[PDB]
Amino acid sequence: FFXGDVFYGWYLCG
Amino acid sequence: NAFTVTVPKDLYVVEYGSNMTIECKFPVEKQLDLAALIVYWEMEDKNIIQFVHGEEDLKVQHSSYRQRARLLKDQLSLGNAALQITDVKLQDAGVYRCMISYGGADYKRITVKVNAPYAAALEHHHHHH
Repeated sequence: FFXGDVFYGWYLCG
Repeated sequence: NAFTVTVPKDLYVVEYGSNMTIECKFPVEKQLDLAALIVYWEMEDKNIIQFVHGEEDLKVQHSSYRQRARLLKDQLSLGNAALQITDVKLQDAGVYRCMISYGGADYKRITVKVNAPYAAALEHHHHHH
């Protein structure tokens, strides 16, 4: 998942 | 009240080979502001569907979901992020996260369990103490 700081800390992809 | 994503339930039991729709709800007061809405569904480390600026980014979707996973877009104006996955497999069992930004941001977890085809017939095959 590659969108700057969006959802940072909540996802595993990447 | 702070921005909160809700789930109608946190556990789905689904049959192998069926289609499943899992849902996360978010607050929409009147008309949906599509510029503002970001939705991401993930399981394990796999991108199931990301949605931004009113569109799905299918070039980032994990290949296992090609032609299988989508949002029911017309539900978004009702405040419902509804992920449909067609032709469910055993490896679709696990923990899913729905992440939503719409002004505020929040996420929830949903577990999926997949019944194989003979699960019901074999439920009473052999109980133990």
